[PDB]
Amino acid sequence: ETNEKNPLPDK
Amino acid sequence: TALVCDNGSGLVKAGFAGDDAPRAVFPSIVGRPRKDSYVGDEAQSKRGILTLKYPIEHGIITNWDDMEKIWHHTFYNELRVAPEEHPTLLTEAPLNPKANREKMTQIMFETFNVPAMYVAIQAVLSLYASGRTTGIVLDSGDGVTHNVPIYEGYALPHAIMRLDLAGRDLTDYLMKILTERGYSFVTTAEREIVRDIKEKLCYVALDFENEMATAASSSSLEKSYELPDGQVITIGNERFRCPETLFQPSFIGMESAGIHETTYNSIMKCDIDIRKDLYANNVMSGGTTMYPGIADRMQKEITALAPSTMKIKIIAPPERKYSVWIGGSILASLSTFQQMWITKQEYDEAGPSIVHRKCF
Amino acid sequence: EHPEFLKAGKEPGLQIWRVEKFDLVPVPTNLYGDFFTGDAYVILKTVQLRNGNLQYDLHYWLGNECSQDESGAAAIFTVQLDDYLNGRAVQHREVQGFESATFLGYFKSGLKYKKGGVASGFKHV
Ligand SMILES: Nc1ncnc2c1ncn2[C@@H]1O[C@H](COP(=O)(O)OP(=O)(O)OP(=O)(O)O)[C@@H](O)[C@H]1O
Ligand SMILES: [Ca+2]
Ligand SMILES: [Ca+2]
Ligand SMILES: [Ca+2]
Repeated sequence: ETNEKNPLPDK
Repeated sequence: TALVCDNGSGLVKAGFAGDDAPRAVFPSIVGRPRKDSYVGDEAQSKRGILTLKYPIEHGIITNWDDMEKIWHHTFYNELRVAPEEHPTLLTEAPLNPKANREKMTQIMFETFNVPAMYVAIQAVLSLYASGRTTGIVLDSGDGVTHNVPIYEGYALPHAIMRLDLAGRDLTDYLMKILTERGYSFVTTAEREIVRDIKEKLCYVALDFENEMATAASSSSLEKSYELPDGQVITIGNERFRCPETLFQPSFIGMESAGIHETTYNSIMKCDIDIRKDLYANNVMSGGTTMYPGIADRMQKEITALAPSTMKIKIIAPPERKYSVWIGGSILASLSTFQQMWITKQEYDEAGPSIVHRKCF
Repeated sequence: EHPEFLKAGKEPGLQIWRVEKFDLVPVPTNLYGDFFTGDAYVILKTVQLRNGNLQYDLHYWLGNECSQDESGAAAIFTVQLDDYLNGRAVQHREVQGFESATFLGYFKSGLKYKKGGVASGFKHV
């Protein structure tokens, strides 16, 4: 199970 | 068990040899407030207080103190290993400066105390992952695009083409033309939103001029994207205009030939006797080759450039964002690889220049 | 150093190995020509040249259902075998249903296929 740790910024 | 670390301009792909995929994929960024620093996903979320720096530019490591922080983060935070226990396969760009290879080797042995290490060329690993020893790789990531012709397992250095047009340039261009459409994408936080639009909505047109006329006489090529705040925005011809830049670099003021032309130029720098095998084995790798339609477009464009009797084949594996890593995972796992590592003992006796004799 | 490399290309003849979980494993001589389509194989044909030297052709055969680790390994083993033989081997990629006339000619009774093979060496993550 790959965890791509790259989340988008919120408001 | 051996570790595999594929360091890119935009993303680190890290994992264990013998796995079918990297365990960890995270941004190759170091953030500082101006806790001293933050690396990867932590640096991304805390960007309100942090200034971000990329230790790798156009595939080449240029900030070695920040690169050590990336590697520390990989070993301890992501893979959660003791480096001294694990042979470590690293990857490098084609034509990576000799002094860089040595520095990489020095850091692994002297800072991280690895028992063994190896450095492989990214494009070659990708070819291996496709089950080939001969072919031409189009590797396009976040920071750089290369054409790498390979014969019987080894790259042909004289024929390698570098193009400083890749994913980040495409993201910046999409920001520009979406701004022209009425929106306001300019800040670094907003860059990542546009990168997501690019990844979800963009595609390569089989015939560009025909697509422009379709988008002008229809709206069936238009899509909607929900911004973080909730604002739904529309994307029209920008969808295919963005990646078209790969084929027409004049779209961003570049004088360079597009990826189809560099592919042909690269093949033409090789011996006429191997070109047939090059044309029949065009392998795409890296995130920027992920656009729907790109393989079909490349097939069309190279057919138009090659002799009419040439068998042309574009290979575009679904897993090609991770092809480099997967090739490394396979390589490190082979029973025949045990003798190929540079050991700590070999490093103690020979110093960093051993990398030029043990690793092509 | 690998025991099968030491055996490779010593005399004229045909040598076949199967990729089995990241290793090169010799195929029993009685089973030559019966290929598992779920698998990948490395084939070395050694020919006696009149000049005293040996001629080498390395073929890596890829089954329609072989896993990525196996086709990847077969390709790499081929490169390594070639290097071990001083670069003198000519490498050939052979895909099921599309094999070269010369490859097919190695099997006097005719090459045949069967479904199945050894499991992938990959851990799924
Ligand atoms: N589906 C997609 N469509 C278009 N682009 C994508 C897609 N998925 C990822 N990308 C882009 O691919 C890039 C990341 O790919 P990759 O991990 O191969 O690059 P890298 O190794 O970090 O950079 P480089 O190889 O240039 O040093 C990013 O620019 C990202 O936006
Ligand atoms: Ca890369
Ligand atoms: Ca199998
Ligand atoms: Ca050879």
